[PDB]
Amino acid sequence: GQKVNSNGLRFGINKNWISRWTANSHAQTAKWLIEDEKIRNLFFVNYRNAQVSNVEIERTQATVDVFVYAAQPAFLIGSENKNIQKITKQIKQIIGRTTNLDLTINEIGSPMLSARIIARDLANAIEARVPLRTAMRQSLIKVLKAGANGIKVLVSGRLNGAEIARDKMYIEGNMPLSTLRADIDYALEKAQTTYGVIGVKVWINRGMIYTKGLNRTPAHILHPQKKQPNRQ
Amino acid sequence: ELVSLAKLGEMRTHVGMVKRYWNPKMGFFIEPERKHNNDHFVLELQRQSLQTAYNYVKEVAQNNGQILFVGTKNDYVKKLVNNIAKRVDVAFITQRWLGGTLTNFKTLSISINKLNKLVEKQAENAADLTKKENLMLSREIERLEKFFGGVKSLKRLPNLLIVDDPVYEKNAVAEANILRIPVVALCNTNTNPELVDFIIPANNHQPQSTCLLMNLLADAVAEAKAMPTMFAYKPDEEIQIEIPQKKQITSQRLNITRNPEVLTRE
Amino acid sequence: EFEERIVKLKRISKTTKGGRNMRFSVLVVVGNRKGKIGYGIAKALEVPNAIKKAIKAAHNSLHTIEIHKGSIYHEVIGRSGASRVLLKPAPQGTGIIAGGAIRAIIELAGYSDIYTKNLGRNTPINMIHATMDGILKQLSPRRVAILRNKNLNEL
RNA sequence: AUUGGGCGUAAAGCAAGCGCAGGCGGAUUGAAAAGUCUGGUGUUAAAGGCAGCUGCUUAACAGUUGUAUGCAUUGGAAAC
RNA sequence: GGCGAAGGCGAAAACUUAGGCCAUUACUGACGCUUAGGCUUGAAAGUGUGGGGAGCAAAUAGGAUUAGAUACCCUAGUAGUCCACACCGUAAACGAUAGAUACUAGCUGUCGGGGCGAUCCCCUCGGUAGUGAAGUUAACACAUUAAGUAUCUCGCCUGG
RNA sequence: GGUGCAUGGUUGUCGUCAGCUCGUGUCGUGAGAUGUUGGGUUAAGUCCCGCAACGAGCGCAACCCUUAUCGUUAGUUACA
RNA sequence: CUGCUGAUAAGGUCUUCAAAA
Ligand SMILES: [Mg+2]
Ligand SMILES: [Mg+2]
Ligand SMILES: [Mg+2]
Ligand SMILES: [Mg+2]
Ligand SMILES: [Mg+2]
Ligand SMILES: [Mg+2]
Ligand SMILES: [Mg+2]
Ligand SMILES: [Mg+2]
Ligand SMILES: [Mg+2]
Ligand SMILES: [Mg+2]
Ligand SMILES: [Mg+2]
Ligand SMILES: [Mg+2]
Ligand SMILES: [Mg+2]
Ligand SMILES: [Mg+2]
Ligand SMILES: [Mg+2]
Ligand SMILES: [Mg+2]
Ligand SMILES: [Mg+2]
Ligand SMILES: [Mg+2]
Ligand SMILES: [Mg+2]
Ligand SMILES: [Mg+2]
Ligand SMILES: [Mg+2]
Ligand SMILES: [Mg+2]
Ligand SMILES: [Mg+2]
Ligand SMILES: [Mg+2]
Repeated sequence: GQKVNSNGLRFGINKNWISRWTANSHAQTAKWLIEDEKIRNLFFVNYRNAQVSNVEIERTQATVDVFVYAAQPAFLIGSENKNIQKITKQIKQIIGRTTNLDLTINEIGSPMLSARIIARDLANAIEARVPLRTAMRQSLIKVLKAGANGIKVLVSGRLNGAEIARDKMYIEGNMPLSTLRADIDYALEKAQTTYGVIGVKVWINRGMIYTKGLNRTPAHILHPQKKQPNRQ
Repeated sequence: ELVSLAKLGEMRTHVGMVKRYWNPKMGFFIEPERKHNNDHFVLELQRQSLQTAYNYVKEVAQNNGQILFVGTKNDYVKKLVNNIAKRVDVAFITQRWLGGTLTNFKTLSISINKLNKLVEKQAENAADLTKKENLMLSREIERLEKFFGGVKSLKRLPNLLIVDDPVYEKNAVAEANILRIPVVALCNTNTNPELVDFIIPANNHQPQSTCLLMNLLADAVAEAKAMPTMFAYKPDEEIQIEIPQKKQITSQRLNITRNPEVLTRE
Repeated sequence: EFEERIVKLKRISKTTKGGRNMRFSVLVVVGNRKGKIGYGIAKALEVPNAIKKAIKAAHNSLHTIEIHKGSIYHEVIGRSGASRVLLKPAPQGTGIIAGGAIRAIIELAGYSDIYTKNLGRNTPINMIHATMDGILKQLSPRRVAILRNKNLNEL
């Protein structure tokens, strides 16, 4: 049957919030809730070739701070910091010139075990007419070789352009979805194929969190150094 | 020589089972029948087969082959195999023969590796075990020891099998035959001679005969690996043995009344 | 260089409590074209895993084949169930006169010139069983000499 | 399905018996030689088939040489 | 469990009568197996003539149930079921397996003759059953009473 | 605007019921079987014995929140 | 412990493929 969202079930217990701010009134709460959505959607739908794993937003009465974790931040940086100013102006237009922007790019360590970029690669391969069995097999084998626990990939839709929708699942390793202690990262993406839309959902297991607390700690960004700038 | 013919006669290693239960293909090892109701054997054939099996197991143990002793039969046979394992460090399976112990050796190798890792972890010890988890780990150790305590030593498929009764170990002899591994056995007039390679016409019901023959094979192994022997090349005063408790001994197969017609009729 | 070729790819299925479980079954013939050939039938949810398991089974079960002048020595009939396959020696030049499962088995075994005919059913697994039985029942002309105390196939 | 199939459950053992004609049939000896095997002879028209060669620009085609099968008679073989 | 080739045969007796098993130092000396055509028998129902008719019961009448009930249930009830003499000649007439002959592991019962002599049990020759390897089969299964290894003869089959 | 019978996403239902499978091995010509059935105990395919099966994954359970007793931290805008 | 208990319009998806990694 239907299952609750893996991220939503674990939020507020073993996962911190992607946007951390306290608005003044109900009128401002909607504007701030929509502007952050616009910024995140921008960073995800465009500038996709940089493998942006996640973007967090942190706002005060008047100051906006953006933390963009990316696997290949060279594409965000551009040639001698060219596209950086373009995305800065895009964000400033999105929120407002009256505020102070503190954009900060962060190179994410051990990218392979991140469901967002795994799903994005899956969707890109699907859209590029790559055969599905080979695509999922190579993604699963590279994810496992990255040194993580089980990964479950569900790819549904008009499969290979067929007129009857199917679904194909590959679980390889233990994926306890009912357990709350487990560190399960879940992402979902849409491959826009010439025959319609394909939905790819990737669950990845990254061990068990044996330290009680609302995170306040990096999650698989720490194995190598996670120090990139563009801030003040 | 190995043993004395009168000693075999006294240990009753020349008596099989009731004439009712016998495989006709084992007529070679039985002399022309007579008023005996328990299928007497031929002592010369007994000694010849025993000598051949002795020579082969001695050659294997000298050339550093790995032999496995399997008895999952009467408690006396279980204790006998345990004592033989104490005498010589051969692998043994006293509990039930697991399906695919040889042909599916990879999975049981995984299980015995897990057993060894758990054993060394418990020996290293930790305060985190507390009481409940320590008890659970101990119980797991007990189960994998009761069912893999004789197999933990080996790391590769054995080079020879020794079976107390091929009829009872039909699974073990089948695995040995499919994997093309030598298997020796103490056939007791009800066994299929084709499955066993080194047939030893013998008794299987007498706790003295089975002990004498099992200890003779163990003596071959122990001489090859160089300790003093136990029964082989020994006089009467050291070959003598006792009959376990719990006129003459009765090797008669009874309880036919527990063989009713299979449930049928409408 | 154990070449392999697919003989049959069936789509078998069972029925469960609602719906059907469908699995692909492959019949693979593996042969080195020098005297070693085996067959393996395997079932799996997907064709690649089915092929892998079938190749594993075929390599696990390999049989030794003896050839005389590139052909089969004497005419034989292999029986397996309701499938009967007749093999007949051929002179050098006719080539393989086999078609289907028999042809796959003969080419992967290494024979050059064989006359064949499927006299019974046309199910690939049973035809392969009959062909293997016919080739395995074959007698070399040295075993018969040893048995009858003749002089190494001399008159 | 003579070479070359089947009849318990898929098409197919008559409801059973007494049985003439037919088919098949224990062991050994002798004779003859109707079947069987083999040698000689006569014939089985020509064309056609297969093998070789020649001529048409090669072929298709034409021509040329060889090439069986059965019957009858006569002479032997005697295992069935 | 017994008998007969099959259908079939069970209160007691008499008369007439058919086949079979075991052992044969006896006799005939291949006289045998199968059998197209032919003849004989062949459950029950059914027919014809004459008897018989207690019980049961097709057809038939009524009461119920039912949407209806010409059926299942109940109360009555003729032919029939019974005998003699003549026909009919069909059955899931089944071991769904034609008959004859030779050979091929074993184990457990039971019935008859014969050998010993309390029963019981042992051996031999046969009948009838169960279990069971080789072997056969598409599988179920058959497996010395074969559906196994083979021969002979007859009958039969060729998609619905 | 049509097509939820071309789809992604989300949801109802069997049902919070206890099931659904896989790898290796073995049996069978094959679909397939074994494990998952058998005996005890549970809400549970929960666990333990048995067992040609040995293991594993999802599901079950626990980890999460709250109510029930108490200790400590703090005493205002509670108490006083 | 034997009441009663009848029916369900037609045609249909659904496996694309292992060549291979
Ligand atoms: Mg249901
Ligand atoms: Mg036919
Ligand atoms: Mg029929
Ligand atoms: Mg009949
Ligand atoms: Mg009939
Ligand atoms: Mg007669
Ligand atoms: Mg006659
Ligand atoms: Mg002519
Ligand atoms: Mg011409
Ligand atoms: Mg009548
Ligand atoms: Mg009326
Ligand atoms: Mg009714
Ligand atoms: Mg009445
Ligand atoms: Mg009338
Ligand atoms: Mg009829
Ligand atoms: Mg009858
Ligand atoms: Mg039987
Ligand atoms: Mg017609
Ligand atoms: Mg729908
Ligand atoms: Mg189940
Ligand atoms: Mg079982
Ligand atoms: Mg179990
Ligand atoms: Mg009613
Ligand atoms: Mg109607």
